[PDB]
Amino acid sequence: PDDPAYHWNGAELDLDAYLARIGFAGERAPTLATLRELVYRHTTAIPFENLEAVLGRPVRLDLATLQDKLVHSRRGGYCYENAGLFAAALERLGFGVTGHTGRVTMGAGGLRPATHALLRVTTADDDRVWMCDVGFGRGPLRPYELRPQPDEFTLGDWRFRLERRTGELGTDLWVLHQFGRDGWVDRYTFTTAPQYRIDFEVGNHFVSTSPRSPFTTRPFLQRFHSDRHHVLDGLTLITERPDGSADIRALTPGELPEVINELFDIELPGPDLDALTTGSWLER
Repeated sequence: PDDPAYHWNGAELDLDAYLARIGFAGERAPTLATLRELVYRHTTAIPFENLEAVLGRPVRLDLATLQDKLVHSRRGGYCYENAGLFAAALERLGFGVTGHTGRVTMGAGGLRPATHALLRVTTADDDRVWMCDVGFGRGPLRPYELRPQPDEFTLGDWRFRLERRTGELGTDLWVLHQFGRDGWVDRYTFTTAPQYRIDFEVGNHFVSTSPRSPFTTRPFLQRFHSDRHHVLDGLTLITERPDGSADIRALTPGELPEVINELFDIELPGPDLDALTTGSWLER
């Protein structure tokens, strides 16, 4: 269709502020070479955080906010915020962009909400379909092709496995597998149902404002590097490496400010740190 509703408001994006912020430096065309760099720069530049939600504040997905927060401030965002911005840039550069939603599982069971923004991308070189997961917080730092890949492959130095299953009604059910702290594991699952900004707003309104949601409770920060992955899960600080190994640290509230600035490149006003430092969340 052509209604702007089916696209990603690329116009409203300050392409240059953005590309400058993630450190892009390649040719400005819709080539696989560019996509492979866009994904890498973004995933390794932008911090991951749910701080607004923890501070009782709303999370907006309009490009205005997304740009003042992720491009002009020392703040990050989660899946929707990240994917929303990335989609705008992709579109701008002449890429083929269509959305999908996945259900994070991370080894768990049951059926979790489909609230994880994913991007199905097409370049100008050929008909291959690329999946861009730029908002998970742990890469992949390169897009992965949308085709069956049961055998361990590597995006950067991180090991994965793309699996194609069948869900109810003979529908496609994809499963991306990542290797980490607890060995192999299913990160999430997703369908190929066309998704749009309106669908992200629903998903975003749930993830950010629902009690049923963990994201609204305590701090959850990730910072992703090509060779390491930092994670703050409450007062537990984790650093993971591509070979699966890792180490942790049990932090104290007073230690949060520094870790958050140095390790997560997130800067907050005092009232917020103060608020963070003494949030009722710690009691849990």
